[PDB]
Amino acid sequence: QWHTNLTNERFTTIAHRGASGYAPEHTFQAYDKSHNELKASYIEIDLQRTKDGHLVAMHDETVNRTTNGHGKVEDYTLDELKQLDAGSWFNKKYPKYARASYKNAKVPTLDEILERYGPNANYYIETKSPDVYPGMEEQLLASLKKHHLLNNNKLKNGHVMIQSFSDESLKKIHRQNKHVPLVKLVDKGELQQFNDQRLKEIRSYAIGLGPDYTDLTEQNTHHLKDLGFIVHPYTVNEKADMLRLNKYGVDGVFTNFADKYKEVIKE
Ligand SMILES: [Zn+2]
Repeated sequence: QWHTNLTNERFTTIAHRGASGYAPEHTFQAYDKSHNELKASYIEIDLQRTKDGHLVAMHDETVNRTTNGHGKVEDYTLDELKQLDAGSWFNKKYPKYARASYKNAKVPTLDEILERYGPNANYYIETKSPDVYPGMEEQLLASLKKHHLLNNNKLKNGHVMIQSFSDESLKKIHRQNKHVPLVKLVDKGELQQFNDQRLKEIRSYAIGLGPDYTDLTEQNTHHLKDLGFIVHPYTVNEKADMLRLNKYGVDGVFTNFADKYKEVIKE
């Protein structure tokens, strides 16, 4: 009596920020690698937004960690943000995985990503609390429509998952479009803070739950599955954790190493 993935996979492989173990996160280089090379199921995208309102792929609110710039994304126009090197940081930080072609990798827009990988790819897209980037949900749904991904064929086939820590962001999307699959993201320590009534009211808009993997036991995974959730823990990079959680009966993981999870599905 347990819901499975919409993709027709028993275990789905969410490429966390693209192939971010091997390539600079949230770049074409990284998304190319996990989509085309490693054959991961999802392209996972974190949304920020520029000064002039463009949705972009970046994990932090600031450009500091992953570029040769400093400051918040919203303090850059798109033109200015496109001058930044979003790849050389990765060569410094992980020299065994370094590549000369990663130098001067660019921050991609959401529009560019959806264009590049097209309507047949699957996307796992993250929104914020509604007070950090007001309008971002409406912008996101509009960009999805433009790229033929809100077509309800595409939706029931798991081509779009929208994830957030924010209830209010997800509830907003559920009102504007009840067909888009929604994934509630859970903090470290937070899953245990939540009773059945809370899990029921989450369940009224989210099919998906995305806890920190270290909060998952066999007992609680089974409980969440009995409540009708698809469970996709984050971020699982080690093969021993991958196997352990798959045996709990999760439906997939967010991972920096998509090859490793797909090997565990096999082995
Ligand atoms: Zn994320």
